[PDB]
Amino acid sequence: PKSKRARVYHLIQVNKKGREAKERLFSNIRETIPKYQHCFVFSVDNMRNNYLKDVRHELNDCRIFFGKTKLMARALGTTPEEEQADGLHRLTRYLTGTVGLLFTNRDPADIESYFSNLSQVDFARAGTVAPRTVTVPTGIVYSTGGEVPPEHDVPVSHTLEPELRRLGMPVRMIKGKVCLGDEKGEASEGYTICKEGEVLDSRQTRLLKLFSICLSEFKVSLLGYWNSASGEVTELEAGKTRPKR
Amino acid sequence: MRYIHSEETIPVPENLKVSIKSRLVTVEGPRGKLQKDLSHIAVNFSVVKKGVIGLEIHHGSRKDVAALRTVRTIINNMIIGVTKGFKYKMRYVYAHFPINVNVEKNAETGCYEVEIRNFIGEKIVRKVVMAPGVEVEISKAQKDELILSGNSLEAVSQSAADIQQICKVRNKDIRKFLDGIYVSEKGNIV
RNA sequence: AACGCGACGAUAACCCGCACGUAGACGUAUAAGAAUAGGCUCCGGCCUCGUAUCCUAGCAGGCGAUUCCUCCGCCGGCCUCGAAGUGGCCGUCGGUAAUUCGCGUAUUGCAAAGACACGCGCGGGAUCAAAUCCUUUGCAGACGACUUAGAUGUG
RNA sequence: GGGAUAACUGGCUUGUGGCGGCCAAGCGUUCAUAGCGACGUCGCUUUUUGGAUGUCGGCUCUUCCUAUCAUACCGAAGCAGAAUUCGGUAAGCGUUGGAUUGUUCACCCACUAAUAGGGAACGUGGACCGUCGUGAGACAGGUUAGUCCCUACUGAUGAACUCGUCGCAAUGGUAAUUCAGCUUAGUACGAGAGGAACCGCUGAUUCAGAUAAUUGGUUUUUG
RNA sequence: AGCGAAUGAACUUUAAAUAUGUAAGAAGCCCUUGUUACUUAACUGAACGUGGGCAUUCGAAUGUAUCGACACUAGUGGGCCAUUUUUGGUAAGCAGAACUGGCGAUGCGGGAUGAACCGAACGCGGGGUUAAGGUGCCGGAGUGGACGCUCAUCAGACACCACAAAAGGCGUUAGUACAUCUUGACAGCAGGACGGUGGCCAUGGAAGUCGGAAUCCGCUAAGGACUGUGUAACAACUCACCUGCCGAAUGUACUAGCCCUGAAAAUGGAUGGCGCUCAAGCGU
RNA sequence: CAUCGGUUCUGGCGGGGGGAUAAAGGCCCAGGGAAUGUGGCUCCUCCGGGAGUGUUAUAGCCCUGGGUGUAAUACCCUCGCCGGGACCGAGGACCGCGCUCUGCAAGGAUGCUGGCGUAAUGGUCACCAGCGACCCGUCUUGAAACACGGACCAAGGAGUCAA
Repeated sequence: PKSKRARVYHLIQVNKKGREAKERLFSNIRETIPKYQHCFVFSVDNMRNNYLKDVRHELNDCRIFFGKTKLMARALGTTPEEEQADGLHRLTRYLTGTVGLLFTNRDPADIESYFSNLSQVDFARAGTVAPRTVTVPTGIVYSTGGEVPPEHDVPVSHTLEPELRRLGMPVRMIKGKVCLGDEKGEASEGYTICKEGEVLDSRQTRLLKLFSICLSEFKVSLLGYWNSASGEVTELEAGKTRPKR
Repeated sequence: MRYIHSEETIPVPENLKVSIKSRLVTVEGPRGKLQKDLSHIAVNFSVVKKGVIGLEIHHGSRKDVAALRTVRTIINNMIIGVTKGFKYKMRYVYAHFPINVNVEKNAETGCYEVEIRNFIGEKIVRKVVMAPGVEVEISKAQKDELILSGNSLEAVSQSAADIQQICKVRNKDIRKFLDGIYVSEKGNIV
């Protein structure tokens, strides 16, 4: 009848990918199964996934896939009766969540060593546990909120002032300078965005992202690997720890 | 289409006392008691499990199930008020004339009164009477900031809107004259 | 409100005469409030239904018993009722089938002008308490109308 | 000279042009092509340098409408302030002149908060008989056509409800308007120039109801 | 209708509807035979004479308060409205013909009321049943029954439309055609939203986002030489799009009903009034 | 008031016929099938409550055919019986048609009882009450609408007489 949302048409070139994209994903995984030998399965639970591109560029040799877990798992073949190769059903039962596949032609031990050595600093995702009581001084709020020494720190922008005020900082932009309390300083007390042990929420995570404060560690947890010749999957550490269905 | 039946569920925590006699939802908690009459809508209340209240309509319309949804939300807000309570951190800004705010417990009627002076230099003193049950304090952590704490979300929000509306600029360019008292934070006491 | 209402003050009772006795009774009986996605309660339980309750017998309702202390009614006292005003309790007195009788009812035929008392009345008479007319006043007046003052006195 | 219509409008009136093409959902003779066809756009009016008004009026008064000039209220604007513009809620309030003209408006200038628009049955105080002419007309020729009653309302009285005093209030009407000065303040704001508003106080205009202490005026008080 | 019949509204085997002309015996028919003043080549026609048959179905149905003729005797000789058909015209009005009906000379019930509407016609009475129209009250008769729709800041109310439009409605209900959907649909939350590359021309300076053109490739799960915010330029945010969490219908355009607006001035008044909201409104 | 005659309104009852010789339905018989899956089994935040499974088990259901069966009942048509109510009694020797025939409900109301004279029943006037209801004549028009005449009462007052 009536009383419904006014659907906002999107005046933009990019469109839905859809059924064609999904069947393209089946085709890609199914055709890339045969060439490679070690199909690793890995997890990235609650880390931002910018650096997957960098690890792609590093392991240019290998081929990596990451989509719908269900889509990829059934492209592999969940049921053993409809299965591309023996043991791939085991790989499917490993595939549960924030999970990616890694076709490789080279040494699994070297793969494990490199992925153990892989480690990057990152801005924290929502839901994690904060390790520090990071705060901003009562004086002028700078670009990073005081993490680097203020003498070598540029002030943060009046453009970002409204966002900080919206996300909760009692900050005021006086004389063109954004400051928590008084322009000279003192006056106020301070603003602690997050505390030690506190479960970081979306608000605090956006605060760290705006103030360029990193408190998460991008690392990939290899659940397991399947060999083509043997046709079996060997779980390692994260494989047994991470629940699967 | 005249839906035969529809239900919604409201979970209650372990530390409350909820009672609906006819339609007077009275919820009792650590901070106090909140009572609201819901006699204007047709709903059937029951206790569907140990700690979830089921509110239902039988032979009702889409408007009626919409009423069920909104009354569910109001009851949930009462539960939240009696468990955690509501806090409104209010901020005031000035350019050249510092605004003076004074809060006083008028003992008769037992109510807060907030007086605002030197708002853009007007000699008038804006006195606002405060909602019953909610408390006002001058925050010491931050400057030019007040705290409005209470149990009733409706009362605290209406009072904050009353302040933000009484402190309103007339016949001046809003782009230049930025003075006023504004809402900053809305959350729970805990 | 000149045909809406209230409170109060002050009156009109006697003598003689003479004139008549329902826009709808027939058991014209019945006080919680409040809600209707709740309520009542005796706290056991109860609620579609006032399709209920009360009352309901005697010559248009007698007489005498039998026998009952149950209701009804009248007056007093105590209090109570004010939204356009009353009921309860107690006491006196009168009546009173709950029970059970004997006396009378008729031929009014098979349904369709007497006396007394009480009031409302008028015709005169004299009785209060007043109003108006008259005179005066002039805070008033087209004319009516209105404010006063005239019976012993701050006239 | 004959014929015909007795006469007009009455859910009529307002703010957005016409012609042609392009596009066009639908419908259609059988299908968007027998063809009809809104909104837009294009071409013409329409682009390269900034007086119209004939009979009329003129004044006052009552009432009503708003399609609101001002007062009140807010929404928007490079709205710094001040001064403004547009929009809407609003009819309680008030809504003045001069020039010019046959006369009105336009325009023009003076006050003023402002000089807004209307309705009230558009509210109350000649044509033939002819005669003389037919390339056009005239006629001192005629026939001549041609209107004090009722009652609402108000005021003052008023019969009966025994006379008088003190009251209640259903109902009906209903009233206040605008400007100015001091303080805020030469402050907020502003490069300068300039320049507010709230609170509080004091006046003035108009309207309304009163009154003669004091000041003018009036003298069948004939003092 | 057919054209597996021919041919091609102008096609037709057949054949409508629909009103509209003529005939349905005894006073009628047929032919035979003759005359003629007429006519024709000619009883060829016309009239005049013969003949016959068939009177108890004399040649369909229904109706039957009769019809024909002559003579004589009064009053009248207007139109108005509407249905249908038809002709012309306008922006719309309208104008002209023919039929029929009604009023004209007609009372009565209903539409609150009435020249043009519906039913029905008339002596005086009693009883019964109906039509149009009604059954909340005025008002006699149902707050009758069944299924649904509608809440109007002057709804609507029974036999009618203009305003009016492919008109605006985040009112409500039914329905149609398409599209996604555990291969996880729409919405939401946590994120990613890259690289060549500050792409080419231009210029104080313009880096996806003041301007003209092109708008490609890698990575892809996806990411546009970019949808807005923003900077002097950056930056940064955000959009498209894509993955994680949740889990079951949706969402795009239309049709149909009921409702709002779709235009309104001036004395106070109208579904007749009161009033009515699971109606006392609307459809059956 | 009883028995009747005519018209009429309104209730109940005994039958007959027809459908698909109603369809259904009860009870059986036989075959088949299914879930909004009965019992049972397994899992299952256990007063409880779900999920899967599997065709009658500790419930049942649907489809088809047969018997009871010419079943009953609804609907329509039809043969009759009884009850309550309203309005009227027209004509006045016999005749006729008939019947249930010693007379009858058959060409029209009688029988019984009671009331009625200081009043049964009426009349006029006045008023109230329900419903209805424009002021007459003339004249015009299709019709209205205008217009003409009407202060009242009594008497007079207008198609007559000749050839």
